[PDB]
Amino acid sequence: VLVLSQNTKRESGRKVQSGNINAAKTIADIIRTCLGPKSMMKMLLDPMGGIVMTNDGNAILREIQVQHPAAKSMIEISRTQDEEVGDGTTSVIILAGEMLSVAEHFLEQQMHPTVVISAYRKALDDMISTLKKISIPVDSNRDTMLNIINSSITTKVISRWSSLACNIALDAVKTVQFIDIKKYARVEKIPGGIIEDSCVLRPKACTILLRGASKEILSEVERNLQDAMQVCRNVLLDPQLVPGGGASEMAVAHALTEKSKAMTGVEQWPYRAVAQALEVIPRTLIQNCGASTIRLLTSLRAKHTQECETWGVNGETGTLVDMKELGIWEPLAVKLQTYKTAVETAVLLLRIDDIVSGH
Amino acid sequence: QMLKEGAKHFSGLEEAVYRNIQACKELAQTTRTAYGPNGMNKMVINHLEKLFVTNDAATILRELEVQHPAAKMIVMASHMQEQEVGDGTNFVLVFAGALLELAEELLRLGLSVSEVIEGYEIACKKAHEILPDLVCCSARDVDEVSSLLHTSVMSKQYGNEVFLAKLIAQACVSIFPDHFNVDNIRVCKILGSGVHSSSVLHGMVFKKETEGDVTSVKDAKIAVYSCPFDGMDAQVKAIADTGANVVVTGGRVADMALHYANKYNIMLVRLNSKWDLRRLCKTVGATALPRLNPPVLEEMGHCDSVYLSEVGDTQVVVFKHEKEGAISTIVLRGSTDNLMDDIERAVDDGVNTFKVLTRDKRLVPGGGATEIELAKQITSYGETCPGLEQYAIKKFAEAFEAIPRALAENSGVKANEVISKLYAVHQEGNKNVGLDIEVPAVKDMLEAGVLDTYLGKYWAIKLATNAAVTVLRVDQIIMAK
Amino acid sequence: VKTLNPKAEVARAQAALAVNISAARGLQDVLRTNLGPKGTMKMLVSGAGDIKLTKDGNVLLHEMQIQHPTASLIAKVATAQDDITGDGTTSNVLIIGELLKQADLYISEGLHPRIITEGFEAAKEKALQFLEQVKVSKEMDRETLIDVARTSLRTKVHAELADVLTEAVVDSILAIKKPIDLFMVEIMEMKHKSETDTSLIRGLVLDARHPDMKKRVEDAYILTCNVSLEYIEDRVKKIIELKGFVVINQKGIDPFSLDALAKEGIIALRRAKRRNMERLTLACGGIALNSLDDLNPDCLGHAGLVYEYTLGEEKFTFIEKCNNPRSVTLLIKGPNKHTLTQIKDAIRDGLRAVKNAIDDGCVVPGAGAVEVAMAEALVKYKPSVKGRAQLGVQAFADALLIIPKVLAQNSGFDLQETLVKVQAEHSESGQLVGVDLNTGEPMVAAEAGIWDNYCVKKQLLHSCTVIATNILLVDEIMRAG
Amino acid sequence: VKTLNPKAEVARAQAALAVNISAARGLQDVLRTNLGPKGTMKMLVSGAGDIKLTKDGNVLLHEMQIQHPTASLIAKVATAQDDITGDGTTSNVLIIGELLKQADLYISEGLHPRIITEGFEAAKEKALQFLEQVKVSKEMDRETLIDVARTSLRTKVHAELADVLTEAVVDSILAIKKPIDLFMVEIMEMKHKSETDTSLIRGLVLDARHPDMKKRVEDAYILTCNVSLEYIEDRVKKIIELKGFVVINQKGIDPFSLDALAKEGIIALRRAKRRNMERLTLACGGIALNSLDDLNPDCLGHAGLVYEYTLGEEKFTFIEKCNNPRSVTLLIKGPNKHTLTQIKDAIRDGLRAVKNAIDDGCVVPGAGAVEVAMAEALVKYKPSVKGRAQLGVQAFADALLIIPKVLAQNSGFDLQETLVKVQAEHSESGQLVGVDLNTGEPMVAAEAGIWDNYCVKKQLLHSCTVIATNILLVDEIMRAG
Repeated sequence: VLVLSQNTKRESGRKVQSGNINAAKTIADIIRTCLGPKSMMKMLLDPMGGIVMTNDGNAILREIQVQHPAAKSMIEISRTQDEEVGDGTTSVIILAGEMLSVAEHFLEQQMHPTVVISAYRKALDDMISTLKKISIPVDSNRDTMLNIINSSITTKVISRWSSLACNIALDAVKTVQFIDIKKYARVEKIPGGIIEDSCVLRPKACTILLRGASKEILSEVERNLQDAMQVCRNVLLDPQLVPGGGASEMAVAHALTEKSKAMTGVEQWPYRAVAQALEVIPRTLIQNCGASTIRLLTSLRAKHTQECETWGVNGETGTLVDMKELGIWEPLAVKLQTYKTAVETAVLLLRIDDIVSGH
Repeated sequence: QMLKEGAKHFSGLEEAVYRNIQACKELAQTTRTAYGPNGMNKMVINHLEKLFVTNDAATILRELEVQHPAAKMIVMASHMQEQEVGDGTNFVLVFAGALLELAEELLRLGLSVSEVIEGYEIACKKAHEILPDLVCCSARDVDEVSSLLHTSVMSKQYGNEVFLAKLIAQACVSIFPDHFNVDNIRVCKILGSGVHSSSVLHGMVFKKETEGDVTSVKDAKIAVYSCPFDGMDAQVKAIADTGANVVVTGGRVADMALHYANKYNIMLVRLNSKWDLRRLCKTVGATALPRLNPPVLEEMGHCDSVYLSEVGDTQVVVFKHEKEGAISTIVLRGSTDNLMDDIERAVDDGVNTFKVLTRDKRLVPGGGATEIELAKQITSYGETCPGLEQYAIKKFAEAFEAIPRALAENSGVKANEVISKLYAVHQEGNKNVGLDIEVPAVKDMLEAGVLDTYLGKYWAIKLATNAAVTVLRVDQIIMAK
Repeated sequence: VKTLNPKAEVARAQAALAVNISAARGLQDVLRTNLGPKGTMKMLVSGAGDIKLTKDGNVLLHEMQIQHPTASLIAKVATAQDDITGDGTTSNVLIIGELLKQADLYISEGLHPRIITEGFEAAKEKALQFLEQVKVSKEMDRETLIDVARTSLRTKVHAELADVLTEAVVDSILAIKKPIDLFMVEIMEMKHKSETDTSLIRGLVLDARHPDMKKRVEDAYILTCNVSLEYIEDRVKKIIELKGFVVINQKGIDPFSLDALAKEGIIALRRAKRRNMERLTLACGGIALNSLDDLNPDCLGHAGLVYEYTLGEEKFTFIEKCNNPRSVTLLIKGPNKHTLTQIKDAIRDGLRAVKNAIDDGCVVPGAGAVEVAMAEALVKYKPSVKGRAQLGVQAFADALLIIPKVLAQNSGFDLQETLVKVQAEHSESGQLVGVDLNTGEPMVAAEAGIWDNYCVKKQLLHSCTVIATNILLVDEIMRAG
Repeated sequence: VKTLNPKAEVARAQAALAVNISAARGLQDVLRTNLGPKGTMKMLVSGAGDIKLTKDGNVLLHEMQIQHPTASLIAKVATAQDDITGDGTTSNVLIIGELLKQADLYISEGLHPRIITEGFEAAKEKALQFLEQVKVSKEMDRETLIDVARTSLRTKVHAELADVLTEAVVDSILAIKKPIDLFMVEIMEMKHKSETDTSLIRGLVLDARHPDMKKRVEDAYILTCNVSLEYIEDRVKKIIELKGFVVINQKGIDPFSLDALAKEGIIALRRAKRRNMERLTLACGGIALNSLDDLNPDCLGHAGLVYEYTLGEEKFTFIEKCNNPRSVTLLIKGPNKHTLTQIKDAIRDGLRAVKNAIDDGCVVPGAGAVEVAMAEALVKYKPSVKGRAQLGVQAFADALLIIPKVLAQNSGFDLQETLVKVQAEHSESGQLVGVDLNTGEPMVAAEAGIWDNYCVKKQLLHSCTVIATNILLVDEIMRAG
């Protein structure tokens, strides 16, 4: 009979949603822990005795040899997200995985994909309007830009001299800003000394001259600086910023859920499913703190719906606090793309009901 | 060594929860099919190779071989519910499972079992407060009587005669309901002709044994006996002096005691069950005369009609037309034993339902209507009650969504679609809005007629709840083999 | 070597200690699931399919077929904790278990068992002496008694109606104290109705055989009779002449004798349990003569009001208003029989709780409030003893902290986290700091009413240390002959 | 659904954590028996007749081909303790190992990994700061240097003649200090004779070419050069014109040039090691140009006595007596060449400590004195921070107590017993109380002369806690086969 070449696996219908969804969900729960300042860096040991210690989800997915195509598309999700800005690489992955985890459930209730996906794509459009309907518009302006660039240098090996790197990124971006071009900032890294002996070299395109005691440290100062420049590239395209600590996710969630009862129908559930999915961010967040995720979630949505959106998860205090007051802000672009790249992936991923391979 | 001896199956925490919940689900779903006019009966055959074709969940569980601890708790819920009002026997089952299902999901997430119970227990008291407010009080009144009896006759094999079984039970429970008692109703399953031949006899029917005796006695002076008529002349002669033209012996009667009772023109009946004797003493006013020497004329009950009818081709004495007949007899008729079994099973239920009226007029629009309302209310209630309990309360209500879910289930209607629609139309059409299986679409149960007893629902929630809660606490139990 | 007989297990070296520790630890964790107000009762089913569902630890460890020689010992500990004191039976099992845990930690480190024993023992004495400094002095105060009896009823089934039962307990205990005696409070449980009808009679409650015997005798003179009244009228003549209006017989009464007794207006009952006869002679002051001819007008107990009222369709004989108001009866009205089973155990403990409360004006803040205290005390007592002994004390203190931990455990809250709060608040407020699960935070146990009897805590450390340590010595059992 | 490659063992929950901690604790067990002045060396036999017998932790962890993905990290930690400092390498290993084990205790109890992470981090702040409050300020005196230098040599093979070596060190470091620099001590090992022949030569020591050239020069003007002297006379004429009596060539010399230089009475050697060429330019202060016509009196070294003694049938050219030997040579004569390797490594560390000693007149009471202190300081520091951290800090304090315990372990005295005595006396005398194994009782380190450098200790806790915690966060790794 051999309808198709011998040994060519072909998952069909339900046999596809299962192997595809889970595989992606599972890979999303792997780097999940590597979220937040409490990240649990895994020590990836390739099949040769290698020792890869890292927190970044991308770098991890590029070390773990995957065979199932579904999990491979994920490594591609972190490849696109990590190239744009850098951080949040795990965010887009965790979300894409959850969406499939909450979707499969509906599949159990026998909710045909057509309906689901339809709600997913539409819900995606809701988050975008939401993100903009609550973003905090902050000023160019050297002062502001500094803060933005600083928060993009406070987690890497360059955080050591972030202040210096900031003034360097701020200048490199504010000068090559006509929409700013990320190809007019030449980075001349030179091994030797401390990252403190750096100085921007001026011009329709400067020549930043970095310095690095080592070879690995110098390339790191180049990447982080480039990312510090990226956020600055966003304040030129997306001068909007929303409170982090999960504050955002919670808002969009509480909003989407409310919209669910307004839309009703069969798609009334998916809407909530997507909203509840956004809750994973603040959930897993507080989890990295060893605090009660559930309990927190309760009090979270509590003071959140009562007193504006200025409240978020305070990992250092293991409790809910006014992010705005603490001075915790995240570029709307950062969040903007996240929800997008996520939903999108999950969507078309759910359209995959078969994969012709070889074994 | 071994923590516990041998042959002791144990389960702790979640490990136990999963098993208990699972076993209850399959058991709750098994009978779930026996709900509504789409009730799919089952055939259980015990050791004695006996076939039981019943739609009543209780009858099913009390005939199924259950050895699972938690699972046995479900047999109790259906047992009590069947002893309370009868109707809703399956209601408790399914619901009980759904609860455990929603609860288990809460634990796997990290929620404390304690809170679970509290949330569920608190919502159990809230619902018992919502039902009495939403309920639709109805008017006794033969017009309203037939309405409730007409909604309790459907969903069974005798639905073809829901009009006859309605009037038959409407007449009986309306001749001696002082404070009505379901024990003053004697149903007889006589084979022959369709159920459209069922009659209502004002009294108690049985089977005589003598021919030459008076087959149809007028104002009879019944004398209930229990002592055998074996040796026989002085015994039967002492019965003719009192004026007893109708002898209802409890045990056997001697052939010489029959010939004498056959000569005195006294209709004698031997082999009378102990219950038939008691029912004959509270219907005609006869006294349970032990020996055959103490009977007199003041121990004889009066029965205006005691004839021998051969309906269906089987002789039967009909002691009807008495002074204060407190016990009537429902003469059922069936073409097959199968149909006769189902019919009777449902007749009793209606007898209990009517007994609920005499002690509770209130009634609710069944068919899932009330369930959805409670779900709606309870859910909102949860949002009004802060704390982790808000989750447990809302989850409890989500369980009520399993009732209408099963309704559209035994009909082949996508629950996901019918449910969402039901709620929407229910949040606008109020309580009355329900689900009409005969025509897959939302419909006013109050108008459709489908009305259940308030008290019927009440107990259900409580019994099922408390029960489920118990099975969840005992999360560690080995044995003692 | 052949000092043993074929098939003789032998524990050797650390192996014994290991198996023993884990053993006692395992069973200790299994019973730890039913501790606290959020505890969970267990359903033990022996061979005959029996189903023992209780919350008390002792009973459980008495039904579970334990194969662990160590656990078996842990069963003897819970026993000596239920026979001497009663409540908290669980608390003990956990202490000894957790205690061994701390020790082993040390043993595996290199510390010799002996030195460890001295460490714990050194802390024990001090501990018991600390309970003598932290005991709350009150009195036969009715208020505190109500609090204790109430707190005792809690953490159980009747926790729904603690207020009512508690009150009855205080009264019954106040009328039986001479030196309190629980054998003066007859606990009679009856089904039908709710458990909110429970009343407190001041006499006897038997559960007129003949329909002609008075249903209410005023100054009813009881003529206790043990012998049977069968093979008759001459025996009835001897009673009427002895002026016996209420003859409570222990054996059956001949049907003909009841007619002669009722004809005289004599109220005679038959088949009375021997235990009820002795309670009728110690309350009404009557003499129980064997033969019917040994009775006399001087062996008749004086009763004030002997009425037969229905306690749920069942007519009970109330013989209250006895000449001696020191014999009270605690009637228990409740739903099912199984429910009354547990409840009856609650009162048994409630009476014992109040009993010791009056016999001993001690009332320490339970809910671990004492545990944490003693713990911190020893922690500051270990530096004064130093040596490996310092460790022992410390470990004993760390083992005492298991109670509060388990509390935060069965509640769902974070064990460790809560422990820090309670400890930090205990060293700031005093000995009145406890773990209130209902509030999810440490509160003043002496302010919520949560109090425990000194005897408990005191006896606890005693039974624990002794046995526990002994289990560290027995490093080999060997089953031979 | 093969989301992972075949044979890809994966560890997620507690598994990874537990498995990781164990692997680190195990290695810590293999390097724990070589700590303290009584520790025992180890012989690493790399399957190939190779026998590496040393005591240094690093070296050992560098020869053992470990497979533990975790131990490798441990081997990395010890590496960061030998580079940033020197000795103590072992100590650091035992700290990280034992510490992780302390955490596992907390984790298995419910404590969140990251939460415990901050604990050690917050306790580290205190631990380091305390070192600042215990650092005894010493001087660059000779005594303090001889006492510390000796202690360094001890715990090793040369412990037999530590006194002598210590002398050679104090002189080599005192002569190179003007801002010290260990890279000024030319460690040159030579077999033959006993280890009691090791001397400190204030100059280079090579291993006259032509038999016609002078062999013993009084005050030779070192005219070091690189380029070869072969194609010759014009090259020899320029040397005598520059007043170069002892020409040290890096390359060989032409046969016709060795007779010309031997004629002028010039002492020239050929084929000298490059390292020696640099050690002669910094010691005798001479310049070693390239060509020959370039050399001049400006590049002449001022040696005091360059003779040739064959100490061991091997002609050696000793160019001693340098004006200002900024390049001192510490000659080392040992019985076996293997003994030299160890002695050399011992000095390299011994010298290091001295450098630190003179680079800062600071030092801490060794022998566990510091640990017992920090531990006590942290214990009183835990009640302040409070919260789940309190445990973290306390655990960190207990983990610090591993040093003293192990010491008694490698000595032969009771672990716990000694710990008590040391702790008691410590909480009395002060930071001066340590564990003196050489006496088998708690003594004053500062008194016995036992002191440890500041840098050493400080670096120990840092590299430990830091790396240690990271491993704890790694809950997964994902592999393949």
